Amino acid sequence: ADCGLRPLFEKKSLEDKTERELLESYI
Amino acid sequence: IVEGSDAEIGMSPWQVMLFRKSPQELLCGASLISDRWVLTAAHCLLYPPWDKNFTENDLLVRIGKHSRTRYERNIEKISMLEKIYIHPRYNWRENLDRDIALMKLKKPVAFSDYIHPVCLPDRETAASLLQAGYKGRVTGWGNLKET
Amino acid sequence: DFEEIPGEYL
Amino acid sequence: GQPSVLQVVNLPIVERPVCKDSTRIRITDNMFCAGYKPDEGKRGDACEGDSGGPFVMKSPFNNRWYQMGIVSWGEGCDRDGKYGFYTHVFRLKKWIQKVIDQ
Ligand SMILES: CCOC(=O)Cn1/c(=N/C(=N)N)sc2cc(O)ccc21
Ligand code: NA
Repeated sequence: ADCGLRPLFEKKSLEDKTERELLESYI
Repeated sequence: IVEGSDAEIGMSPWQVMLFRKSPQELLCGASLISDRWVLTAAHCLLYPPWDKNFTENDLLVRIGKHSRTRYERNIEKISMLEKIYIHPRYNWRENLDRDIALMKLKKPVAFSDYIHPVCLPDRETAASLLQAGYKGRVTGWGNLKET
Repeated sequence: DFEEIPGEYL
Repeated sequence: GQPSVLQVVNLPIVERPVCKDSTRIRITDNMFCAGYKPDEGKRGDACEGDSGGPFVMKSPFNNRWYQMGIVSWGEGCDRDGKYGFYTHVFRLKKWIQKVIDQ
């Protein structure tokens, strides 16, 4: 499936302004 | 959402707005999980204490939206409900246990830059990520403040 | 305070 | 009191004892809670109108977004010592799959 990959972000390798806050919490 | 910020364009392309037809108003949020299936909270559709018991014809789902009130021509798609399915063991009487519902759409929605389904977790993704301190993201057009 | 939607979606 | 556009907030999952100790309501395994503690400084919560929306997480394993929760309930909005509760999507996925498979 193509689920959960956003055309304007993941699909273009662009990050949104706060997604890094999620990643940093996954310790 | 309280103490949030404006979403970026296309930041949450699975976000769905549940929209009441007559009195036109926001009912609830929801999410797109395939071209025909939308996931929501059972209490958005059935909650006796608040005199809520919507039928398919009472509502529309609006997909690809960003603006709360504006009609987003060429961007949002508005879909009609074929069928509502509420968890048979949804506990509206006590604690909202199993607060879940599915809505099948009449026609499939076309995916676009603004409309795209989210994944549902497998056992392993759930096990790894559902840990205290790990952050998730909530989105919606609900109140900015309690009062 | 919602903008009107097209009537085709009823 | 109402936003012009879609709102977003990132919130940490809360330890289950802390969720249970914040409320008189009986919590079940089909729920989890999220939000900052009073000690933590940062704030944020869902509120009425937000229900039914998704609580999503971005897998660091495959860079895909997963819907882990459904905005379900809270007592007030963004009150200190209170938290938002969310439907545990994985625990109800067998029902999800059953309905879709029709
Ligand atoms: C039937 C009860 O529904 C709700 O409690 C919805 N809801 C609220 N409702 C009201 N308190 N009127 S506040 C709240 C916070 C959240 O973090 C999530 C949902 C939510
Ligand atoms: Na709080």
